[PDB]
Amino acid sequence: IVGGTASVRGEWPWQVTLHTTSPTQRHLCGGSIIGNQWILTAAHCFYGVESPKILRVYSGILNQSEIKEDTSFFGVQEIIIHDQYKMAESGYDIALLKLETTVGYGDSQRPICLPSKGDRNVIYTDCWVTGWGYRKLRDKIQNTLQKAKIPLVTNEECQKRYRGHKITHKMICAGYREGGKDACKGDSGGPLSCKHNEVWHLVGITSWGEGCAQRERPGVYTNVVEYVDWILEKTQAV
Ligand SMILES: COC(=O)Nc1ccc(-c2[nH]c([C@H](Cc3ccccc3)NC(=O)CCc3cc(Cl)ccc3-n3cnnn3)nc2Cl)cc1
Repeated sequence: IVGGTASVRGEWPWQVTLHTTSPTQRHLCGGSIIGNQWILTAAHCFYGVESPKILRVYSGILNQSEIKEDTSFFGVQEIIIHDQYKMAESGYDIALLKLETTVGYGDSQRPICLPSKGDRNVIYTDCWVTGWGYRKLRDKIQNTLQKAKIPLVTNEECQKRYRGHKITHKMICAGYREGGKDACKGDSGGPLSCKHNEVWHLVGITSWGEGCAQRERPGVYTNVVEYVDWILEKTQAV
């Protein structure tokens, strides 16, 4: 996160850190708890990931230093990538992790509500991007989960900012015209959380951008509302 500040423990209890074990253990991507055995994240995070056996999901984490070999985690039973996904820049940048065991909800780990189909017409004015990602293009993973409040940008305005790309309605953009606050390397797959009527909703999934927090380059997010039926298809399978 560029231009963000330290989160307070328990502030974003749906935020997870997805680690890879191969070749060595490290943070890979962000994710959000959406159900007791479900993590919603970005499809691009799994480039070259050949098995869910190398993945570890850590919930209830503020600082990466809380993670040692004796720290409990959730194993991943299955990686579900949207079957239309080719690359982040073309959309369908969404994946589900089905956990081997059930998350016990509490003040440190709980789910974020998915947006409602009716909420496609609501205007979100209180949106935040969170993660352990870089504070600039050449940096390192941060110990403390960072947060940054970012304004949502219309599809028309985002398309003007990305000439040569096709910004679809399955993407949602966020950023200040002057830059300064955005997601960066290591934040992808994490949430873009918006508060509306005292309830937080998972509005976006950190996906892609041209550099980090650059002037007139909003961050591009998977527009979660456009995938509610796909999420329910995969999570509510009979
Ligand atoms: C010790 O552990 C580590 O150092 N772990 C570590 C884990 C992941 C990364 C990392 N993550 C990303 C991954 C893409 C990816 C995933 C998984 C594997 C490989 C690539 N991108 C991101 O997190 C941010 C993409 C992005 C979104 C938005 Cl909304 C706005 C701007 C951008 N950026 C553009 N240019 N940079 N950031 N790029 C890098 Cl580099 C870097 C370091």
